Amino acid sequence: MMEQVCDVFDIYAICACCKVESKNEGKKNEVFNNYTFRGLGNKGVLPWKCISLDMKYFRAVTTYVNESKYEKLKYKRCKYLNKETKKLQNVVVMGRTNWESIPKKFKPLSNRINVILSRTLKKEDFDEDVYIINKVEDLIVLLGKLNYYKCFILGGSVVYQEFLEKKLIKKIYFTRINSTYECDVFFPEINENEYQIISVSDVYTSNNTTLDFIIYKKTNNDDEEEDDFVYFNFNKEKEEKNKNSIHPNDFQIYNSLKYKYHPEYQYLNIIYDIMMNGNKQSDRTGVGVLSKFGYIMKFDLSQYFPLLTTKKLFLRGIIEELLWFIRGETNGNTLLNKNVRIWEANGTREFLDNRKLFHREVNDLGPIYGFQWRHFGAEYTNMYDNYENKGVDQLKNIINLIKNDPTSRRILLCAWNVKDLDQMALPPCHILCQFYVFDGKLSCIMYQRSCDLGLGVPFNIASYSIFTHMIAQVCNLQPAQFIHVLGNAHVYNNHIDSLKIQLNRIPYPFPTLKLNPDIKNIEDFTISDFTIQNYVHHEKISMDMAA
Amino acid sequence: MMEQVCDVFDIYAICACCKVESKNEGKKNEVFNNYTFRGLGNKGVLPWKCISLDMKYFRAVTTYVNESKYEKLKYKRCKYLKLQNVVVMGRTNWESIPKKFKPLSNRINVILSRTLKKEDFDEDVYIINKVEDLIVLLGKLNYYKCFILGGSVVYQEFLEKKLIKKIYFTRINSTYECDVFFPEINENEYQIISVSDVYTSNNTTLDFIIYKKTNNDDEEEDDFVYFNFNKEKEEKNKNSIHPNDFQIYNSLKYKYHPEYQYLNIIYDIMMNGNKQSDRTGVGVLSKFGYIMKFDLSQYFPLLTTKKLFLRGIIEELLWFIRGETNGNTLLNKNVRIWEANGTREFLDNRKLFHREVNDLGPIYGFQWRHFGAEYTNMYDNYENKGVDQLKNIINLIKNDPTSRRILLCAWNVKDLDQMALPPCHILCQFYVFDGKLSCIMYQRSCDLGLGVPFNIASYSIFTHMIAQVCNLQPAQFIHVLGNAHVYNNHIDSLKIQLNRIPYPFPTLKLNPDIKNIEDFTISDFTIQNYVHHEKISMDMAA
Ligand SMILES: NC(=O)C1=CN([C@@H]2O[C@H](COP(=O)(O)OP(=O)(O)OC[C@H]3O[C@@H](n4cnc5c(N)ncnc54)[C@H](OP(=O)(O)O)[C@@H]3O)[C@@H](O)[C@H]2O)C=CC1
Ligand SMILES: NC(=O)C1=CN([C@@H]2O[C@H](COP(=O)(O)OP(=O)(O)OC[C@H]3O[C@@H](n4cnc5c(N)ncnc54)[C@H](OP(=O)(O)O)[C@@H]3O)[C@@H](O)[C@H]2O)C=CC1
Ligand SMILES: O=c1ccn([C@H]2C[C@H](O)[C@@H](COP(=O)(O)O)O2)c(=O)[nH]1
Ligand SMILES: O=c1ccn([C@H]2C[C@H](O)[C@@H](COP(=O)(O)O)O2)c(=O)[nH]1
Ligand SMILES: CCc1nc(N)nc(N)c1-c1ccc(Cl)cc1
Ligand SMILES: CCc1nc(N)nc(N)c1-c1ccc(Cl)cc1
Repeated sequence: MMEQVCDVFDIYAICACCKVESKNEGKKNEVFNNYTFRGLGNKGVLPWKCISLDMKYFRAVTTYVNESKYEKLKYKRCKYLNKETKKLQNVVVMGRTNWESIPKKFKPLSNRINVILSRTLKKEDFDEDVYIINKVEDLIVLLGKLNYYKCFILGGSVVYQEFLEKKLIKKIYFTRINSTYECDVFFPEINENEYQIISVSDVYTSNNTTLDFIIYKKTNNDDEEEDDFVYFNFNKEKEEKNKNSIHPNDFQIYNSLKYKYHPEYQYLNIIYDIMMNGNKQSDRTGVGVLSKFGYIMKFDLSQYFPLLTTKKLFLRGIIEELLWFIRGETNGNTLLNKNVRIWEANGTREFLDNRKLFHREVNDLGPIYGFQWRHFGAEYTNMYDNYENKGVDQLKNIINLIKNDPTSRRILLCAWNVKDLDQMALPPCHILCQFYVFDGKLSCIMYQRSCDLGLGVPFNIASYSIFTHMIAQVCNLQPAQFIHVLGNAHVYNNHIDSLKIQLNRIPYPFPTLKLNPDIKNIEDFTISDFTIQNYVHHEKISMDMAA
Repeated sequence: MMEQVCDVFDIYAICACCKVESKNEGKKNEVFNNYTFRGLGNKGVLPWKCISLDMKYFRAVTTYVNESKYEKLKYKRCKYLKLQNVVVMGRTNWESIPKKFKPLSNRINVILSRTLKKEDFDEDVYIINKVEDLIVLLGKLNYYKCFILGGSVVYQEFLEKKLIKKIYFTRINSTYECDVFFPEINENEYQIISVSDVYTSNNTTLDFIIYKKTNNDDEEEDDFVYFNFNKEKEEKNKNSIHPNDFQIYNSLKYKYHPEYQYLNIIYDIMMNGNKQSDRTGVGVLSKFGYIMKFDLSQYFPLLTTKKLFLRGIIEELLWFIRGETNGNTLLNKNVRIWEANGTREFLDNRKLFHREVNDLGPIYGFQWRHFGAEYTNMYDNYENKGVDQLKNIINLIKNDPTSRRILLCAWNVKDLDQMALPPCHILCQFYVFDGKLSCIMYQRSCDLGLGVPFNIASYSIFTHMIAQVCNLQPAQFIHVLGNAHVYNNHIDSLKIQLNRIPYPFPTLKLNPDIKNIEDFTISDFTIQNYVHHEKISMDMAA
């Protein structure tokens, strides 16, 4: 073989990039890609004030060392140099401009061997314990003479540019700051053919912005308790049911990722599990699906708003549906007048007649969600009736229980009214919501009996995450977790090709949801009280590509 | 000497033991322990006809080899004195193996004996005269691992001479006639390191456990550490629960036994649960949202780390099916599950001043058979009133098996205040695929210590019942927990329970003649081969 310099001396690059203030030349239908995150700095300093989580991450990565692994690292390097043979520390290299941006109390960077690249400055110009080098090659010379774990290139742009340039980077620890700031310096555009993403972290919120961490890798080129594992799997199937009908070769990017910790993967992995292990069934006359039974997803609303990023989604419609529910409405015309067609097909003359609702007016969806939420138990008449003080106002009741009896285990909202089922345009999919309160934080579990993974679920996750935010707010609580329990989870065969494409896309840090803070009652929300900020997503996809 | 013979030459023991019958009692024991499983053979052959899974397991283990790991041992071995494994058995044992299957293929067969014509068999079939002579035969061969296949006499000698590093023990959870037994294993000398998943093979459940002698690439490895840079150092309640008390639990490497889905939740709630003085002043540790799945086709999930009785919960189930709400019916059968919820004082505090004692209101049974009807009293005739959900789900399962609307719901929002108390088991949803029925039950409130164990058994039984009257085979029972909690008063008992190793699960047998959900009677249910640890009082309050 022919050892590569970056491999022998373990040279890595670590950075943090925000989005750049681009000029809206006429289309807000912005096209997003990895290059969306490229802002490095502005006016000699970072573009942002303080994002402490990234600092913590930066410090942890650049200071972490594994002494037990060094003995191996040393041998490799000496062998490479043909020179067969104080806590261990990592080396950090940075441009002069980067060095000058660091506050005096933080330089030199603690527990790290600091190296600075410069031409205009010499060792005499520095009081600190640091190594000065005037050219990339000197670093390689220095590294061959030092005892260190790993080497991290900290920037700036010029420094990144030349290192990536000479392919002296083994991996790029890239922090994606999902917010926009003014920038004058940028990270070099990464050659998609020279570097591939191999891992994505969980998403977090720090100093009013979400962010995640991804890793780019450079293109290709007791043991007795380990056998017990092999024995215990003596009775496993070599393959997966639909493997031959799906072909893993199609999920190259998806399978090539080592660490998939981004929350969106809970959704993506379920899609994958169903495609590979789902049972073939025939739900509605003709149409076919792949199905599984029993899944659970958890989204941390305090850290992000889980709006899928591997495809484009709009929320105006589902928000109006939600306000429609809250108003206790069952009149489909209200949504149609706002150009929301979610329920249009379930309210036609033909659809109603086939549900045996011959005496139901067009678009009168019957005692569905809204009616059940505000009047469960009342006798449904028509969509124009005034059901004031009729039935059980569940909504009002759960809000009251959350405010005065937070530890109660009976805080549930249920739409599955067994008596009214046949009067509904169709039985509800979202059976119930149960709330949980701890230390001023509100969590919600929603049980879905039937789940269309390809089309519905994406919207369903958003609907209830927003609802949890709304309920938390009017009860003076902070949103915590939104827990989605899936009963019959299916993938329509018509969606397969589209989901294959989606599964090979890498998620972007999630966006955030902002609610007008003045709203103190669940019934006072209007469409303009909701704001989805920093939504970065891939190209929209039609689940079924029929034409 | 830091390590001895067994560790040096890697000598393992592999066996399969069934339970033994006694001319004293039938199939019901009083006390159970690891020695419960000790049946090795009967009249020169195995106690049982055929258990193909154990045969498959035995074969897979005795033949498996990892050549890229050999020299690691070879080095250590010599530094003391197609790669295959070595198998040692007694003559009597060798005599039982059939001709066509003898000698054991792909393995180095050795026969410990005293009177064997070493010239009557090929040289590929080694023979030793004494236990301590095997160490000599190993120092000359190229083998990966050495497996002692018995028999009883052989095991005994090897165990006494402490030449056993590990014991791959198959627990056959059924009884047979035996005349030979496995030597009682000294717990002080050996400890269970791993327990597999539970299986059913040839009409018996069994699992595999591993005994261990008490000794008393990197690229993405660092990346793993970086992604955990924000993870909490210690566990929320470490100090209060003290993980050191769970030595056995923590000492187990592989915990694949289904009972661990339950046990792990207990552990997770203890270690990470949120302290909440929820109700009555009584404290609890709570978490939100868990899911357990049990394979009813392979076993009945009746907890074995403690003793559980089922007559009570079966009668409750039949009571639900009859659509009853009369607490007295149960009390007169000494089923007191609902007694506290039906007293004058409890009803009055529920504001049910006009409700008769033990008249629980429109609860489970009423909703199951009459959802929507107007509840009057527990004695009224409700025939043809309200929606009969039970009848409907059964018809849906039979006539429209792929329906995604097969739900049985007890949470009738309109009747909640009229019930002695709102249902904990909100609903059941069914799934039918390839002649198999699965069930999901969503529980809003879960008392991990007392309730959940019974809840699991209760709905597993119900799944079997529905499946049978629909001519389907039961598949999975899926348990979804909402507010999952451990009462503080149960903590010490659960600590004890968490350190007990599960036994292979029992099986449930229903009278096969019952084909209508309403025709079941208490005598139609039987639990078989229930092996369990001694009962535990969750509330140790004397
Ligand atoms: N968010 C993030 O992850 C990062 C943000 N930044 C930001 O970007 C800005 C700095 O980036 P940038 O302007 O490109 O400056 P750099 O930090 O990259 O420094 C460039 C300078 O360093 C020296 N240098 C670089 N290469 C060599 C070489 N081969 N030989 C000798 N000397 C060399 C020279 O200094 P000299 O003049 O002495 O000759 C040169 O002018 C700051 O605003 C900073 O806050 C930077 C890195 C990461
Ligand atoms: N379920 C399971 O996992 C197992 C079941 N079994 C069952 O148990 C029965 C066999 O056990 P068992 O009756 O004890 O007979 P064994 O298989 O243990 O063989 C005993 C005989 O082997 C030779 N032998 C054993 N130890 C020594 C020694 N130290 N030195 C010299 N020779 C030795 C002697 O034969 P010789 O007469 O030539 O002197 C001795 O009489 C069978 O019915 C079999 O099916 C056995 C093992 C495992
Ligand atoms: O909010 C919703 C509403 C519907 N569906 C899907 C699930 C099923 O694919 C179909 C409804 O069919 P039934 O389960 O009612 O048969 O719509 C969702 O995923 N989310
Ligand atoms: O079948 C049952 C019935 C009750 N409980 C428990 C859960 C709660 O600890 C208590 C009911 O109290 P509330 O959740 O209603 O407050 O009983 C179970 O675990 N299983
Ligand atoms: C804490 C910011 C930060 N986060 C990440 N992920 N990478 C980096 N390279 C830096 C960084 C930028 C400039 C200097 Cl001068 C030092 C470090
Ligand atoms: C397949 C039975 C089996 N299963 C297990 N788990 N262990 C064993 N030691 C044997 C066994 C019994 C008698 C002979 Cl002669 C050979 C092997």
